[PDB]
Amino acid sequence: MVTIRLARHGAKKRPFYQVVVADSRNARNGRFIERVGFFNPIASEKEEGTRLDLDRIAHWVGQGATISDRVAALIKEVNKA
Amino acid sequence: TSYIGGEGHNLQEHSVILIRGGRVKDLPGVRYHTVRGALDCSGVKDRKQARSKYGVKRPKA
Amino acid sequence: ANIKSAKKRAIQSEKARKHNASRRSMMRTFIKKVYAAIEAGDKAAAQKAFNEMQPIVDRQAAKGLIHKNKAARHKANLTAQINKLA
Amino acid sequence: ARYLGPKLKLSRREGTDLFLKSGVRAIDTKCKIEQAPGQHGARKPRLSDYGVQLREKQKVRRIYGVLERQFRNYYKEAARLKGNTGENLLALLEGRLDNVVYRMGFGATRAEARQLVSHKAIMVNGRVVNIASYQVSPNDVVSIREKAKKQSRVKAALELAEQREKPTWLEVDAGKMEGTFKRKPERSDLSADINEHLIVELYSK
Amino acid sequence: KIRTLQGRVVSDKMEKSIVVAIERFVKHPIYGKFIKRTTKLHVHDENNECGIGDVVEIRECRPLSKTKSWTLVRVVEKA
RNA sequence: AAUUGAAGAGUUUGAUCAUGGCUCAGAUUGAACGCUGGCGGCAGGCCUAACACAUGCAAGUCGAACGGUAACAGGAAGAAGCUUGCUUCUUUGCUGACGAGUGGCGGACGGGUGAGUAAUGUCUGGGAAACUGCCUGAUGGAGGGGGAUAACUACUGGAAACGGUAGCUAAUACCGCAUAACGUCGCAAGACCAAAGAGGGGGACCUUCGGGCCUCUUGCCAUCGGAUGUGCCCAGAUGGGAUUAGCUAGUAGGUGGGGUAACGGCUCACCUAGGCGACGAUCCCUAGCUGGUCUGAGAGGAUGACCAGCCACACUGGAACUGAGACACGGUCCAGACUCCUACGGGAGGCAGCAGUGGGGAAUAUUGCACAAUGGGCGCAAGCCUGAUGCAGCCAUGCCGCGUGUAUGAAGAAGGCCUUCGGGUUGUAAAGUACUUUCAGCGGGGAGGAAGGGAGUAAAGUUAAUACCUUUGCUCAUUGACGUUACCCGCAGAAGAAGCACCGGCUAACUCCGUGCCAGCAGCCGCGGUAAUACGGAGGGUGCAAGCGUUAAUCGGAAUUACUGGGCGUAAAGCGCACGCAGGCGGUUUGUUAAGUCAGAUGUGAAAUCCCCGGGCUCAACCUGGGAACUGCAUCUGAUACUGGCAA
Ligand SMILES: [Mg+2]
Ligand SMILES: [Mg+2]
Ligand SMILES: [Mg+2]
Ligand SMILES: [Mg+2]
Ligand SMILES: [Mg+2]
Ligand SMILES: [Mg+2]
Ligand SMILES: [Mg+2]
Ligand SMILES: [Mg+2]
Ligand SMILES: [Mg+2]
Ligand SMILES: [Mg+2]
Ligand SMILES: [Mg+2]
Ligand SMILES: [Mg+2]
Ligand SMILES: [Mg+2]
Ligand SMILES: [Mg+2]
Ligand SMILES: [Mg+2]
Ligand SMILES: [Mg+2]
Ligand SMILES: [Mg+2]
Ligand SMILES: [Mg+2]
Ligand SMILES: [Mg+2]
Ligand SMILES: [Mg+2]
Ligand SMILES: [Mg+2]
Ligand SMILES: [Mg+2]
Ligand SMILES: [Mg+2]
Ligand SMILES: [Mg+2]
Repeated sequence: MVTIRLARHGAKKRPFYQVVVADSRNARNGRFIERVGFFNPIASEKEEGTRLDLDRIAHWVGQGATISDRVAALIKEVNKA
Repeated sequence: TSYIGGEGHNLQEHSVILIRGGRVKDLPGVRYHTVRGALDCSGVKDRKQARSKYGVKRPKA
Repeated sequence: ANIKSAKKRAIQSEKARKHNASRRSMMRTFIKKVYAAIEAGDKAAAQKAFNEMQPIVDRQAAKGLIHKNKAARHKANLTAQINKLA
Repeated sequence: ARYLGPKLKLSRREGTDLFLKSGVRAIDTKCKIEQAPGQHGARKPRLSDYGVQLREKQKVRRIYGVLERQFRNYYKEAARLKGNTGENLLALLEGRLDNVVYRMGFGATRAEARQLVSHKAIMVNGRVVNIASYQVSPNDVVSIREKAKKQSRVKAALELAEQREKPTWLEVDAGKMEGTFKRKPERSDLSADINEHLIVELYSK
Repeated sequence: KIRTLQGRVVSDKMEKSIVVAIERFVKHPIYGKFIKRTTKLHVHDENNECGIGDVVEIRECRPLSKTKSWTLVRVVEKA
């Protein structure tokens, strides 16, 4: 199933996840289909520490993509705002 | 065939030495040196300049 | 094997191979009966054998022993044989 | 990582003062600046073009206390930046936090300013910075921490700085002990004896 | 309009088939000259009417034999 | 805004020009070696033997499919006590659960390696003759039976591995029968094809108290459509050799049959005699390919370690089976070479998974911690597994940052070296004075990575129904391996912290002494024969700096393979001369075409990396947001001067 999840990039101790829509079989940091945003967990304040492309995410959910747990929490928080 | 630099060596036959590139000009065909201070090719006795090129540990101050 | 799941899967694969070999042999036997009916020349016998066959291959395609494309291939080929036979 | 040798030898080699001492007294009574250091000092040196370029690079590096790898990174950055490479290099060198502290006068010399920076006695925009090579941007307020405002080093440094030229692109106080870094200094504003196209050509070699 | 090519028949010995040499005009990557390069495509030919040396117009289709994925559309001229 | 970038030197000669090689100056690396070695961050770490492997772990999960109870909890009775029931003890799968077993899904992913593979692979572009589990939308249906077989029991073969016989039992295991369609076949008539239940709660009515009965969640089965994945075809590009020129017999095509999910010589019979090759076929030698990396002004050249996409392989050689998907890393079968067990009959195994051992080698690390996070498998869920992954360990392997103190300080101190012996230099350097304490050491405090999940309630829907359940908020108590984390404050004291190469020219930096064409140096020119700035030591100096050199390798310089960008009278170089096919090029005007060409647009040209503008780690390395770029290719619409075609 095509899943929308977090591919961890960044460096040591400083994660930086990219919200990617990818086949659930590929590796975490491996082949994806589209990059729909990002999330910085240690995001300093004043900087946009989380950005999701809700129109594309909704497009994928309509196409049947499943949403990971952390991505679901991020969508909830961003649409709450 | 490998050149041996330094002031006097202690290499008898069957010695296990480590060699490196860099020919010697006046010698016919000698295309390698032996790294002093490597496996058996011990360092030159009583050097003070360029000790790292001849495998001599730093004399005490 | 040396993993419990591998051992269980090996047992299941052997059992399923035996079952599927039985069913596949039956299906091939019926198709061969039809083909012998054509190549012997008779027409009514050929059509009767085809009618006996068709439920078997369609049921096996439905159950997954083959593919519905394969069942359609056999069906179309044999039907064309019957209709050209006269 | 720091030239912890005698300082006036560098000035004697380059033939000119690099302000490596405080300036309480003229350096002539402290070293034979006219004579290059060592046994063969009175020797008259015929320098090549490579000699000219090498000595120029050394002079500016020694002034700011920069080593070769870091200075090469500065040159690469200056070349990368738009505009004149030589003036960009000089401006990047001036932006160093230790040099900014020196110019603002909290250090009698750049080594003194460097130790002040490295001992967490300096703040930038309020945050403590102990990086001797921190790049000070426009409008920053380089300050002195309260627990280090009482050091006689800073006082003596301020009264030694007051008798020199005041860097225009700066605004310094002796009471609050702050300094606004108004603009980036220009090649025109800096000392005109530094001939940086020699460095440019050297690194283009 | 559908993608297509136009070439010159070099052999019709094959039954229900022809071989078409298609020349392309490629600028050389290094020297910048415009060099002639010719590709030979085994072209399917129902009916079999084209002769050796005629300009025929061809279209890609599904595989038909081992080396025949192209087929005729029309004959531009007779030679 | 997405760039702004291009150095030469030595050496042929008595000397000079030129030609021409050779060598050096730079950048870099998966580096090794010598000397030396303080801290931290980020990254990298078997390039050789795809050599052999001791050892532990790397793939399980589901009791909400099923029979069941091996163990634990142990509730009732019964054990049967004075503890009047906190005595072992007997029964009950009774319950929570759960070893072993059936069954479903996973094991085809993640992880490793580059042996093979020179084009059956890869990159780019374009297609048609296609399957696609889990995911998703719609349409429907979910009736009724049947025979089993594990588990278990009994017997029993074998040293073991492994079985065997008889008997019993369940299912969402398996097979019919009913029911079909927009599904398959067929032109049509028509013929044919499936299914599986489980779980939670509940009125009232039934109640054999199983349970029915009612709603809810979820699963099952046709069929169509989406998305993802995969299979297949075409074109261009994708190394060297012509001292490898002919190769090919299912070979090329056609027809017909068979086969695949799908087109296809994929396979077979027959019939044609073709197919490919000088635009390099066949053969031979190396080789994984790409994004990219290194160098370069650029064009190019070299290389593809790390990271990511694709492929291939899993002890060697083969096969197929189950499966939506494999001809399958930790599955099966066979053969073979090793290694091990054996009762001698027979068996077992496969680190190129992590760590590790041996060996090879110049050289490459821990038999570590944790599932907290991200992701994956299973599961309704909690949760279980995860050597993926997050961290930590070792290593100066690389990049980046910081420290080893700051100033004042001439008695220009002593000592050392040189001396023209008058002095000069080491040298403000030290000593002395005052000051600071970064980092390391000690002590104290302390972010963030943590989202979710568990319990209960309020709402909300659902539905007779406040019941469950599904959302949504709400309070509660929690979840961190790293970790005595980053970081902040205090302590005491310069306190714990500089070396390497070079000094004749190239090339920055020079003199004494020892040696005497010896010892030796060396990258080239060369040096060394009694006054050595070239050897060795010393002083002084230069460059770089926790690094410094040597070696290996690539590009540069090298315009020294010259496309950008070279030459051929004598330096190397016009075939001895002609004819001439293919090939290259083509006078002049009008018309037409739009291939080349140009312009514009659209689609792609993965992400990262390079570059530009910003942001965040105290700065930088590093990580990021956005852009630009990816010089390309395919269409479409225009221009059509020049080239090309076509007709005059
Ligand atoms: Mg076995
Ligand atoms: Mg450094
Ligand atoms: Mg290897
Ligand atoms: Mg496997
Ligand atoms: Mg079933
Ligand atoms: Mg190979
Ligand atoms: Mg060039
Ligand atoms: Mg092996
Ligand atoms: Mg199958
Ligand atoms: Mg695998
Ligand atoms: Mg293994
Ligand atoms: Mg290993
Ligand atoms: Mg060894
Ligand atoms: Mg926390
Ligand atoms: Mg010199
Ligand atoms: Mg002498
Ligand atoms: Mg070149
Ligand atoms: Mg020439
Ligand atoms: Mg001659
Ligand atoms: Mg000649
Ligand atoms: Mg001639
Ligand atoms: Mg013309
Ligand atoms: Mg890109
Ligand atoms: Mg014309």
